[PDB]
Amino acid sequence: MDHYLDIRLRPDPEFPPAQLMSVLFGKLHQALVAQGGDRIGVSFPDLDESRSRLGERLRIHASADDLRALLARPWLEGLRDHLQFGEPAVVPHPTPYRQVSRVQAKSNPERLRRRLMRRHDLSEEEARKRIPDTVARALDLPFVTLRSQSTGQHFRLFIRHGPLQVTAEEGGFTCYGLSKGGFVPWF
Amino acid sequence: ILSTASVLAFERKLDPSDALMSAGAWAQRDASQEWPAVTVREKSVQTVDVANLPSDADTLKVRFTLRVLGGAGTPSACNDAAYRDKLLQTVATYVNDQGFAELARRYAHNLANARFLWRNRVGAEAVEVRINHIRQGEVARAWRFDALAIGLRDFKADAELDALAELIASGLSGSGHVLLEVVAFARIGDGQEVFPSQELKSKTLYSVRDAAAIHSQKIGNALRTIDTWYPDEDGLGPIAVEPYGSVTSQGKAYRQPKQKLDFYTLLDNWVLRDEAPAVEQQHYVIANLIRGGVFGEA
Repeated sequence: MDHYLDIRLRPDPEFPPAQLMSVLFGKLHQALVAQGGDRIGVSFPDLDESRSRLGERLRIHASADDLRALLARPWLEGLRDHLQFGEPAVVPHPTPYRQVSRVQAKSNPERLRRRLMRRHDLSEEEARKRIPDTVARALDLPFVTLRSQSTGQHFRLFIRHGPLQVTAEEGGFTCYGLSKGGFVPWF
Repeated sequence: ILSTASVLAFERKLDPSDALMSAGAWAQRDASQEWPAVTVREKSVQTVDVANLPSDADTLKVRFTLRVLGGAGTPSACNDAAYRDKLLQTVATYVNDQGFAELARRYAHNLANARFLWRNRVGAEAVEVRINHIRQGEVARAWRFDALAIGLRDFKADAELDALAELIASGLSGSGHVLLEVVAFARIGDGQEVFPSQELKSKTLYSVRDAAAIHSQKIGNALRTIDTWYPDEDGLGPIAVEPYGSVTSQGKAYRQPKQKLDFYTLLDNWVLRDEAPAVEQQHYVIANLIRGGVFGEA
């Protein structure tokens, strides 16, 4: 993965950048599940860790031909007046690598209570004695707000950028463009 | 001395309607008069109002009507008759020097690209906007656009768009009755969430009679998003024509009164002391007069 393409969000009078970023993330997810493979990863070069913001850039890391496939596909149809596209160019070097992984938390105790009642045949009172309300963990992480298509639920997809590393390892990527082992260059 | 009048209440030209959104399937948009309406349904998470298409419907039909009135410089209330005559003379020299040909072209563009589809357009696969001129009831002239090939950012020439601009021009000049039925079909997907306007159980959605709807002033703000003559940095496109021309999403007020580019100082220079601005800023001033409002001091 030595090629990249910056999709920078234009400022828009009608939409905040996080809303357009989540819409672009869902469209990229649809393009990746239409594509297949595990070799296309994302990054967020304007990341602000202090306010947990993803910025206004989304950099798609892939090979050259995969980006040339994705730039012509209809996932960018309807988005081209909220985006500006660069070209698929080679990466600079030396660049440190980092991990772009999804971080999930047990943020609802009652879903865990329903799972415990399904897995141990207990009651609601045994569940509330077993799983109190101090288990609710709130993540201080940047996120995109996505709506699923198989189910109809709206969920927040928390993206955590890993610690910086000099040399990467081989690894694949999930269809959300995040890491299930893969690493991306960071610059 | 010809000071500014104490009251100036301009009526709203370009009256839109509440945009009723009904659902259905693509490739049968031509029989879309019996389409089922998008109903606002509750969901307990607190309880919130959500509005989705049915699971066999991928196309959101957002339909409204637009009355283009005319009489753009004449106020509905004005104290100083000398100021009223000077303002009508100023607007008349504007219209005779250069008619409603840039303003109406930009309003025709905001009808062409479905900017009135606010959030139902950002991930839409294909938007088609049908604009029907309705004179004496049936159809006078029918338009059909591809709202994605016509961009939100650029105002480019087209063959049908000049005819639509001439229609809105004749309506704004008083030279005819212009009533336009605007129907937009947004391919969103099967049962994807549509976004009607939002009233004020943490969230309520606007619904006229068991059918979701965008507010009329939201459609009017989308139609007025024509102002590209402001001091433009950062790559922000057209903004809505407002005095102290502001975007609440970005929190920034362009055309500040510290510069000489707000509507009020441009109007007080164009009318009182006859300092005619550039043609772009006077397009912006006449677009504010088409917007309406309460101008004048207290």
